[PDB]
Amino acid sequence: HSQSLDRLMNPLIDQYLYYLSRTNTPSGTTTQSRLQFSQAGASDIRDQSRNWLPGPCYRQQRVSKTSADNNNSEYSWTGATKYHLNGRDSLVNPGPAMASHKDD
Amino acid sequence: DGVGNSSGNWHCDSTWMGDRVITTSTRTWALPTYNNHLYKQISSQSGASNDNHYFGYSTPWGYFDFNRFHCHFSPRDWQRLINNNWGFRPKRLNFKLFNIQVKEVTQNDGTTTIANNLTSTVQVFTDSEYQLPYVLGSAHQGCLPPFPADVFMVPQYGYLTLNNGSQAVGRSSFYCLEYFPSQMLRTGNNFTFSYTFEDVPFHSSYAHSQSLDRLMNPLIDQYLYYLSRTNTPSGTTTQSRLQFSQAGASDIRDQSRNWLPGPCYRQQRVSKTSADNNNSEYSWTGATKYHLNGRDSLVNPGPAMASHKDDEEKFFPQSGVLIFGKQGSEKTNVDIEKVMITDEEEIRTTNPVATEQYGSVSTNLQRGNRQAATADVNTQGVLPGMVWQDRDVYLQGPIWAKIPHTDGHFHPSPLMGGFGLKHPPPQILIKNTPVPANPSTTFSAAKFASFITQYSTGQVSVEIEWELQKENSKRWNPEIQYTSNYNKSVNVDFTVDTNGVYSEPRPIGTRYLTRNL
Amino acid sequence: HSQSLDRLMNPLIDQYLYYLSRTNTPSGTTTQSRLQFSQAGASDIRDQSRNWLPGPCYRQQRVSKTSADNNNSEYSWTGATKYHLNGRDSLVNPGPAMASHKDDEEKFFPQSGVLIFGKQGSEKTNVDIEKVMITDEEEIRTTNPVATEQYGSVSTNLQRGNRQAATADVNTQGVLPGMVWQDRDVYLQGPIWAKIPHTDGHFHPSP
Amino acid sequence: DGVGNSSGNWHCDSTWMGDRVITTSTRTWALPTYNNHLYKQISSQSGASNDNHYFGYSTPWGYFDFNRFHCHFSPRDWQRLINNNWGFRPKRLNFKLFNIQVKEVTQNDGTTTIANNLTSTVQVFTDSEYQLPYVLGSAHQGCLPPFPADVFMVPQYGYLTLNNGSQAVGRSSFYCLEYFPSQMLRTGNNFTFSYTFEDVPFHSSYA
Amino acid sequence: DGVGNSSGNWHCDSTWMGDRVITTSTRTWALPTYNNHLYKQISSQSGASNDNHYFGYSTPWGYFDFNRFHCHFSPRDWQRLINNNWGFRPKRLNFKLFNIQVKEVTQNDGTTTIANNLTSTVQVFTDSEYQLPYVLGSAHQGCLPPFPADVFMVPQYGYLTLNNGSQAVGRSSFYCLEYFPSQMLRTGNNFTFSYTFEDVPFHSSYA
Repeated sequence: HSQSLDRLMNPLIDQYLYYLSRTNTPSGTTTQSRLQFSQAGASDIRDQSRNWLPGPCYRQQRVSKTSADNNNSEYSWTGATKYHLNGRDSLVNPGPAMASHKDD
Repeated sequence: DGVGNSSGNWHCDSTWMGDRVITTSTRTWALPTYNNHLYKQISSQSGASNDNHYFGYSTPWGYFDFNRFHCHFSPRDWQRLINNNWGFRPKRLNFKLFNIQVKEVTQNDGTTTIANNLTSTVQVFTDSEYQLPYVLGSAHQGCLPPFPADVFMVPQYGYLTLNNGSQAVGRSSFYCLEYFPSQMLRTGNNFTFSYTFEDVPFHSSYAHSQSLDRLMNPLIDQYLYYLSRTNTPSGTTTQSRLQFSQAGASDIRDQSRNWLPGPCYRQQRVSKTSADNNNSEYSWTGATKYHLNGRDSLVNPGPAMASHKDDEEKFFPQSGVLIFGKQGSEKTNVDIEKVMITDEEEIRTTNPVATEQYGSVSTNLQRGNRQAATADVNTQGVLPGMVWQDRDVYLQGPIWAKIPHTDGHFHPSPLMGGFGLKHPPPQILIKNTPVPANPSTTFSAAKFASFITQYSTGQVSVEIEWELQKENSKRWNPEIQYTSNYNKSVNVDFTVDTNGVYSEPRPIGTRYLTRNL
Repeated sequence: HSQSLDRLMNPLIDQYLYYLSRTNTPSGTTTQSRLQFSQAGASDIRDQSRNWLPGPCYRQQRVSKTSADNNNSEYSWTGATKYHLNGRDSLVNPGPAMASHKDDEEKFFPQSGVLIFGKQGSEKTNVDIEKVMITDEEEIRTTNPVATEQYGSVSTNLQRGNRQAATADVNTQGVLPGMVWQDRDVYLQGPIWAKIPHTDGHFHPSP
Repeated sequence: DGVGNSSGNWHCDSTWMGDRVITTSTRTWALPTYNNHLYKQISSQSGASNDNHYFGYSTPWGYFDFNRFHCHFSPRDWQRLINNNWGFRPKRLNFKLFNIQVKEVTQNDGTTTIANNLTSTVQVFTDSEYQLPYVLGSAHQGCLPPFPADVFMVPQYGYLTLNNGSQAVGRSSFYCLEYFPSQMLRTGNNFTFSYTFEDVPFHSSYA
Repeated sequence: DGVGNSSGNWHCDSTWMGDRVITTSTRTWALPTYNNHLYKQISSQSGASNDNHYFGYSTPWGYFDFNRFHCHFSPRDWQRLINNNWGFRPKRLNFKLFNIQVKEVTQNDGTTTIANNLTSTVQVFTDSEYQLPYVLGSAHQGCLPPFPADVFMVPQYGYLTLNNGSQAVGRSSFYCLEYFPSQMLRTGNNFTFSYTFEDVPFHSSYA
């Protein structure tokens, strides 16, 4: 995909929907709670209204290819992601389709 | 197709003829020159959050959008829709552009002069094969106005692409829009296309008169047992004896049931009364958010959950509700009086409340010395046996959204409400053809940077046919319906004021009739 | 099912895929971290690559038929698995179709994850376990989780050279792609049908 | 239907052919922009009598009215009508709009300049199903002139609604007139409709 | 063929349908007056190298050239061409000129004013019998731009002839281009011709 799920809109146009942008306001020096609302554009891009949300997960432990970043312990079964079926534990391998890492 | 000959008429009507309603609109538009005829790489600034980095392109092209229900329905036509129908969906649309006038505008040192330019064209195409990025269905400004006498400005088309911060990726696609076949229109020429909506379900425009837990006969017991007691007072030692009971109307909370409520994803709870809210900055730290490629995006509005429970109407969630602005509301940091917070209280029957847990599950295995401990479920996926309602649609909310072309999707209803369409109504892109100024009398291989300043105007018609779903209730008592109040006021609702400014006072949802589960 | 979901392969042939089998190696006496990979056969059978994973769960408290193993407290509502709808709590009964117990452990029904039928001439309130007929979902141990145990475990942090890998067990698990499961058994004195509620959305409308 | 082509001729005549008379008129009109294209809530001022309180709306729309007898009869044609007939009534009418010229007017700091705008339209519809408030028949100014050489100004359309003083009632109806189908007319285009009067009695034109 | 009527549409596309690809481009051009409508003898200056002496003529005529591969192929269409084909060659072309606007420009002492001139023509011919000197195929600037949104300027036509230094030879041919039949085009008129490429070999697009 040449587009990510969160970046699926026109950056140039705002939305007509509001989101709760602030919770408190500095009324002098007491900082009372006043709910404030904003429309989201390209500047506040992380908090727009969206129609969809990402697929399911089932968290895995993270292992490095560089051997110095890995933890010096036996975690290949104790730190393993596993399911429990009729009283025995089976390694989830490879499991549901998730991304192996993020950017950079 | 001449200069002094009209190329189309004003069609702005709504006809109800049974199981169908056709809604026709007509608006006047104005299209300026965007980017001074240039394509420009746009991105976020270098000093910005990682969540807010973007990369994309702005085009000289404008686009027509009519993805709001007030673009096609008047408030009286919306009231006919919602008090008489258990459901509705779109069937087909018809689009027209006509009476196009390209005005040339000359700034000569004191006074703007505007003249006609009869031999100038306007390029129009539709992206009917879905090979441009689809920016519609993202709740943007610049649609057709709610009121037919208003003239609107055509918004500039732009798309985002892949980014690594504010930079580009090798998989980032650039799209030239003059690489499509477009129809060139002078005055006298017109544009028209038709579109057939795919088989979409009816939008459920009813509430439920029964909740999911109250779906049985109160008068008859069940033949099934449940574990009702764990210990018995055998003298004074209170030994453990498992005891079982049949559940009736007295023990109504613990009956055997076939179904269970739809999925949740908990939101923080915010009060409309400002004194009940917490005095801290929690609008991003206390926010419900998802994590995608290392950046956090606000879940807004998310999966369709109830905004509050009974007798507790002053609590919307935080970002689990469409928040519409009132007329004349500025874009940043407005108080709650300037906005119209919607409500999902009709789906309390099948959906969980957005600010509460799903339920509780056990976390250990109890023994003679270990006790039973339960943890509450704040995020609940999809189980077999779940039934739920989608988000309500509003008169100023979106109509459709494009389903993203992916390998997998579960229940492709748009989370902002509306009709999920694999093939939505196509993008209608529009652009003034560049008319250059006088070139130099010697040849220059450089491209033209000097153009005659001009804009276009004209009329636009959208005619959507909607399929209705009539109600067949055998309900005795009268139903809740959307009504106007008869109490006098300085201004009639959904009406211009003394300055000619049209305003919509409240969001009108579509769920007023009832239906049994 | 005569096969369980984890035992769905040829024991005689290895897989061509690797899995992370070891994390550290004894390089002398310092025990440095070196990631090591193996192919899984019948000897390391718990950690093969699999195409599917078990159906959804929603954990129940575990109750014994033998009255001496149960906890001496009132947990029939406080330790109960329940959902919360319009501000009131309703008992999840029997809920999604899960196995009532695992192997060699038949004296444990869950708590309210099982249809409990009454014997003939049983009064309606507060009867002992001899007056009722507790059913059993032991045939769906092949694809469904046990109702009284966790689904599995997922990581909760990102381990580093000084942070270790910690896992939290999954007690409530929704629906993932790749799930397969069986529905609840029907009984001679159980219901035949139910009406699906007229709503906008429903997933897998089995009662 | 072109720029330099007339879309209608001057018909201003009266023909007496027995038990019928057909009266044809033609006038030149001028339509300005009303309310600067706005709908405006109008009402009485707060300091006013209770008899004089009103509530309504002004529209950008103009309206044509010909509800005066001098619009159709000359004084010599009226004299033929009244000295020879015991009664008269209308039977049918025919309406036309034609030779429409949209003039653009520019105020540049010293002098009004007026130019043609050839590609500009004018929206015309008839409310033939009587679902707008009917403001004709209230003896208002702005009809066709008695004399055919006079140029008249098209009056602004406005209606009153229910009021409680100068305020509004919940039953007050607002009418958008761009919510009707209208015919858009450039230069070259024309408008026409016909109408048949219902069976009305003869007006008793005798003593 | 009128003033307010388009004489052609924007075709800028590429269709791949087997052993053929059709590449269509559309550009906007601007043609000024060249030499102030004059034919001029041009030559090298008298102080110049012998290698650099030339003799020829400049014309008032502009010329259209599309003898660059980016005039017809986008970079994505060029990438489809080169990673999938051992060879390619042209078969036929189709040329169009349309939507022609002759703007009159008046310098009055402070400000350039530009107006339409509706009754003014533009002379277009093709030299399809190869009896003018062929200046294309010499890698000159002024072709169609690589990018479809760019507006280009039509280059001035000129040819060289025989010289003896900066002077002329008796065999030097002068060519008047108003001695050809040309098509005169106002606004509303358009120009079109077709051409069939001769049997040329495939360009070897392999290593």
